[PDB]
This record gives sequence, C-alpha cells and structure tokens, in this order.
Amino acid sequence: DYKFWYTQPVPKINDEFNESVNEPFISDNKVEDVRKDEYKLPPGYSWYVCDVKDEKDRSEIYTLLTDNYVEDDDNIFRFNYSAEFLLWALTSPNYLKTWHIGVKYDASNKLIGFISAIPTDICIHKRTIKMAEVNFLCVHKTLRSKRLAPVLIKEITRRINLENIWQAIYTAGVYLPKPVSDARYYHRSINVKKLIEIGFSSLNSRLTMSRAIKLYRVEDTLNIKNMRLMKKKDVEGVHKLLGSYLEQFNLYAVFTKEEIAHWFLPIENVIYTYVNEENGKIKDMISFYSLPSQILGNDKYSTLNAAYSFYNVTTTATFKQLMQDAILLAKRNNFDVFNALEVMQNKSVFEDLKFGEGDGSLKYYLYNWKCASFAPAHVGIVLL
Ligand SMILES: CCCCCCCCCCCCCC(=O)CSCCNC(=O)CCNC(=O)[C@H](O)C(C)(C)COP(=O)(O)OP(=O)(O)OC[C@H]1O[C@@H](n2cnc3c(N)ncnc32)[C@H](O)[C@@H]1OP(=O)(O)O
Ligand SMILES: COc1cccc(Cc2nnc(-c3sc4ccccc4c3OC3CCNCC3)o2)c1
Ligand SMILES: [Cl-]
Ligand SMILES: [Cl-]
Ligand SMILES: [Mg+2]
Repeated sequence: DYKFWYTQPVPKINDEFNESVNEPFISDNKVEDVRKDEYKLPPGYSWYVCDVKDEKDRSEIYTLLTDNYVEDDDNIFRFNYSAEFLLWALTSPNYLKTWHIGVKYDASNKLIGFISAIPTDICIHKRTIKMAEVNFLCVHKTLRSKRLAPVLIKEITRRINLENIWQAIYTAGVYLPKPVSDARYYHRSINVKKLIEIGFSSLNSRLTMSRAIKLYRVEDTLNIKNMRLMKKKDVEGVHKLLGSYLEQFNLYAVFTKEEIAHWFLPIENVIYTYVNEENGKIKDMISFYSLPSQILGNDKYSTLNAAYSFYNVTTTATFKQLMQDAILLAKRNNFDVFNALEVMQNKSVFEDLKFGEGDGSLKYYLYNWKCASFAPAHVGIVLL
C-alpha cells in the first residue's frame, strides 16, 4: 500500500511520463517555510549528530552497519563497508556534518539508527539540479517494522530542505515508488574455488572444480600496457575525459575538479583508479571501489573481498579490452570477484568477459522529480 511513500512527492505506482516531462512534483518551495523542529522519535530515543571525521563516532556507525546493514537475498552475505570507506563516502566536497544523522537509545547510549546525505549536482534528462544523494539508511535489526525509517527519512528531508535543496537521488534493492531505472548486477569470478566454497558460485558434472578454475583464468598482462594508479597531477585529465563521456547519458552527476579529486584519487581498500596517459593526456581510465561482504556462518571464510565497477572510459582500446583490464587490476589487488551493473556500456561486455547474471537488481529513484523512465544503459551514475 506504500502508506508512507504515497504521502511523499514521488510517482504513484501507475504513473508513467513522456520524455518531454522533466520537472519537480512540487515547485516554488520556500526555505523560510521549512519546519525548524526535529521530527519526534519514540520515547527513550534521541537524534545524535555523528562526526564522521572522529574515529570513535565513525566506529559506532561502522559497527551499526556491520551488524544491521543490507543482506543478499538469501541472507548468506551482509555488506561490510569499512570505516575508511565511510569516511570517504561521507566527506566529499561541501558535505554537511548535519546530514549525517544518528539515533541513539538513550539508556545504553548506543547508536541504533543512521541515515546520511551528501550534496551532488545531478543531470537528469539534460537539466542539472542541486540534489542530495541519500545512503546508509539503517535501523537496528531488533527495531525493524516499527516505522522508524519514515522518521529518519522525514528528518533528513527537513535538513536538506533547510539548505534550499528540494530533490534527492537514491538506490535500493527493494522496489519503491517508483524507479526511474532498474539495473541488474552481474559478477565476474576471480577466485572461483573460494566463490564455490562459500556458495557464491556452483559446479556441475560438465563443470568440475579444475574446469571452473581454468574457465576464469586470466592472463596477467594488461591490454593497455601503461595503465597506472592515478596521481594528483591526473585530476584535470580525468575531469576532462570523464565529464565529457558522461554527457551522453540520461542521469549522471556533474563533477567539479574538486569532486574528481575526492572520488577518484586512490585510497587503499577503498577506491582504485588507473589511468592511461599519452603524452601528458589522460586517454583512458578504470575505477572500482572495495566493498567487502561479511560471510554469515561459513566455517572457513569470514569475508568476501569484492571490487565494484565505478567509472570506466576508453578512447585507445575497445570497451571490452578496457573492462578486461579492469578485471585484471582487481585480481592484482586480491579481490575475489568483480561486480558490475548493467549501466552505461557495461552489458555489452558481460557475455564475452564471462560475467554471470546475479540475483536481483538495483532500482534508481529520484525524490520530488517527475520524468520518463529509461533503460539502464542510459544511467550514467554509480552510487556507493
Ligand atoms: C529533498 C531531499 C529528500 C531526502 C530523502 C530522499 C528519500 C530517501 C529514502 C531513503 C533512501 C535510502 C537509500 C539507501 O540507504 C541504500 S538502500 C539500503 C537501505 N538499508 C537497508 O536495507 C539495511 C537493512 N534494512 C534496514 O536497516 C531497515 O529495513 C530499513 C531502515 C531499510 C527500513 O526500516 P524497517 O524497520 O524495515 O521499516 P519501517 O521503519 O517500519 O518503515 C517502513 C517504511 O520504510 C520504507 N522503506 C523500507 N526500506 C526502504 C528503503 N531502502 N528506502 C526507502 N524506504 C524504505 C518501506 O517501504 C515502508 O514505507 P511504506 O509504508 O510506504 O511502504
Ligand atoms: C555479496 O553481498 C551482497 C550483500 C548485500 C546485497 C547484495 C546484493 C546487491 N545489492 N546492491 C548490489 C550492487 S552490485 C553492484 C555492482 C556495481 C556497482 C554497484 C553495485 C551494487 O550496489 C552498490 C551501490 C548501491 N549501494 C550498494 C552497493 O548488490 C550482495
Ligand atoms: Cl509528519
Ligand atoms: Cl576470509
Ligand atoms: Mg522500524
């Protein structure tokens, strides 16, 4: 019934809009009218302002997500974003501490809830809008189905509106009103014995262990011999290469040079970016972020080490040769699997590079924005 979602400026389950429609649900919003009072929490619960730059606050958020965040459809895996990933994800340029919102249970003084936003310029159907990207919504497992989530959502909405920002972007595995795009995820095995042992992957009588291993073997040589970790000097080159590539899509963030530096400069165990420089010019780029999963109840392994395709552009190779190199660089950095969504040009290489179709899909939503939906090939933004 979406008793909560139907009260919000998002499309109804049956709404479809033509390609020309591209506008807010509610316009002419006035900052001066935004409620100034915090949304009421149940008795015994309080808002808490997280300082993600403070290691101990950051560690509380970490512990909350580790224990209570998103699981795969069979509840075999749970996302285990690292503390250093959270810091990177949450302190991008012009970020507001005030958009990093915790809920504590007063008597234990423990964090039981969290939601966060960061500001981003989003171009939707060629209109660039100041938006907030919402992420890390989490309610403790002991407190599910008590309608806390709408309170967290209303409170971040109010705080976003205070900054005169009226649109948001978010992604979920769950179906809500109403996705502007739906993207399946696909997986390319690197450490197949491990994937076989934890049941990320399966064998049959055609496919013995040694045959599966051979299938997914890769040559330890790049197609683009000079692909190297990105360095500060490459920032303008990356801003030029990526900013222009992205113009082609129907939904993409507009990056400043300061954002390109934040989002791409390598950080071990968080973000990996490689570039191919041809006489001072950045001609190709590969990026992926590190997002391990906790393996629940497996005697041998605790962690699934996984690389997540971020942004990839080539002008000197084929997209297939570029993504092959992506897989090889993931393998070199001890990732067990390389994951991609069917956005941008990615689907075109999945068959040949031996990706398998996953279990489900990631839905893209906008808040307070009416437009035509589109196939995932036209989505040019990957969230964290
Ligand atoms: C202008 C700026 C605007 C700013 C805001 C933009 C919008 C941002 C929206 C947020 C974007 C986040 C993106 C992001 O973080 C990435 S998607 C990951 C969300 N987190 C998880 O899945 C972690 C594990 N699950 C949980 O922690 C709980 O199940 C959560 C807290 C998800 C729901 O708590 P609960 O204890 O299970 O449920 P109740 O409290 O009783 O509440 C039920 C209501 O919550 C609706 N619900 C459930 N999951 C949702 C989800 N993933 N988005 C939006 N709504 C969701 C549900 O449909 C229902 O409403 P309805 O009755 O209408 O159907
Ligand atoms: C293997 O462990 C898990 C744990 C929880 C949920 C899943 C299912 C799933 N839920 N979202 C995604 C994916 S696959 C992928 C590939 C490339 C880039 C992004 C993603 C992605 O979602 C990202 C971004 C949105 N927030 C979650 C991670 O995958 C698998
Ligand atoms: Cl209300
Ligand atoms: Cl392990
Ligand atoms: Mg609840």
